[PDB]
Amino acid sequence: AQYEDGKQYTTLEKPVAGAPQVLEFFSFFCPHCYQFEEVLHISDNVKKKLPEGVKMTKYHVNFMGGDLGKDLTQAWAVAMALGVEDKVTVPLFEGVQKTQTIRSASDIRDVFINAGIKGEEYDAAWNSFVVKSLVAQQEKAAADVQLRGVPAMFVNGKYQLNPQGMDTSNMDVFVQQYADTVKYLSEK
Repeated sequence: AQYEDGKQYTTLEKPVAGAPQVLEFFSFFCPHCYQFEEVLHISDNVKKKLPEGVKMTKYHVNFMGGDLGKDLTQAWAVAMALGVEDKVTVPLFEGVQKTQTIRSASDIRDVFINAGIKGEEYDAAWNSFVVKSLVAQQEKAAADVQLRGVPAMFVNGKYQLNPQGMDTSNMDVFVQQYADTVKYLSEK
């Protein structure tokens, strides 16, 4: 076929029920994740080829960057709770990987302040049990698919994108292959 199991995607031999339709995992410490966000705009190009109404989920992971890795998972929970993902994603990526000015939870917090989230509102979210359950959800979703590397995308809890099996000579061609594959899996 044109799309083959083990080629553009792999199948989970242990499918995950009740899973989000399009589930993406990343880490702010993850170098391909930086590219996926800043250079390729994967998430956005996938959305543009999915129907309207199809919900897309993106979660942070703990297994990179030790203590600061976990802080970032909690900060992403804050971002999701406040709906400010599109305001902090880029400065968090650049703070960790480009300027390397993010070295503590206080430095993460600074990114949110600079993006215009008020201190009171950030600290309250950070310490809230809504955010605690949002952290729980991120951990549970990664554990369900026994996640050991990022970036990762899962469709309907049963297919996993395999970007290693796409051409990378052209960046634009790579992104559309990736997006078209998601659409195909979506329709499967």
